Amino acid sequence: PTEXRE
Amino acid sequence: STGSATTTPIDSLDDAYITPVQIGTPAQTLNLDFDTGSSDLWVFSSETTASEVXQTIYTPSKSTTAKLLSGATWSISYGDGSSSSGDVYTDTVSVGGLTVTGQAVESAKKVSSSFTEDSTIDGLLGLAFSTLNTVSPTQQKTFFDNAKASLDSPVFTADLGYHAPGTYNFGFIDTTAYTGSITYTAVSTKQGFWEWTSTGYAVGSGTFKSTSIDGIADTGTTLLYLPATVVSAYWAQVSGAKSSSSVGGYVFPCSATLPSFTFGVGSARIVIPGDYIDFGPISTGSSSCFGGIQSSAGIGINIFGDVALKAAFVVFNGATTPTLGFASK
Repeated sequence: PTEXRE
Repeated sequence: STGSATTTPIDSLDDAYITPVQIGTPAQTLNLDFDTGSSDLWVFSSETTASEVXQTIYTPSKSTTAKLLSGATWSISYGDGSSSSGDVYTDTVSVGGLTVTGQAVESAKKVSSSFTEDSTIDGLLGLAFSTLNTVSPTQQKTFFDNAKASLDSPVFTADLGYHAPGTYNFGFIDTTAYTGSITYTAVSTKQGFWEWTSTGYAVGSGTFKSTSIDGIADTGTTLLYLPATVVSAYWAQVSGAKSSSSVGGYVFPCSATLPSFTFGVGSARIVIPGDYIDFGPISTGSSSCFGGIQSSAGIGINIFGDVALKAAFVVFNGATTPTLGFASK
């Protein structure tokens, strides 16, 4: 899975 | 003007979606991940360290319209710990027949290991507000911001498929792509995101609880991340489900028939079918499956990712006061 900004 | 482009899942699990983008003259076609949770258009390139390239690359020296933006650099990191950095060109960019001149195209000098390892993603196209862009000294505008002057209306829509192709449209609302009516809700841009407040939730055929849930609409995140007490209420209705410390979230038997999950948009309701909440097996052939709804406690903000957005037709209204619309489909 991805978690697109930090 | 308008544009219309097809978006495709990268794999059998709907981990992410890719959309073709034409860059330069003559056009170079790359497959990019459209991300409403960030604001940079960056690509694999002829400049990227060769050992970190496995992807289609952009070559600026082969484009008659490319211009170097002198002195400009960029550097970004995402919620999963991935990152990239490099220098900046302006060039002609087209999406689905809609052409923008003078778009900032961020060319990667280096990418992190998760980008190298994923053959299907050639870069990202950010669609959050331009205040989140990472170019220095002067931030650059998104593709959507640069298109608004020519568009028939300052809007784009996301219609993501469940294990199926879907569509991104720019400049118009396709009234044949949804059922019922669109309900709009207020957006806060204080943190640079498409940030909004859901009016509450229900599990399966149970009662709707009115409780404010502050979160972001993020096409670049796979799962739905919600408060710990809300997530516990959902998995209490799945008899084999347990939290697994070693796997890193709720797991359950693949043979379960899962309840739906409903979220509020003003007075309206969006229903996520139970099958969408089965993300898939922990490994091929396993008896155990990973859940598509997980706690947001480790992030610090709630995230309406692809598990939620693929259940709706979603309108990103970029008028001077922005709003977000949802319809059933």
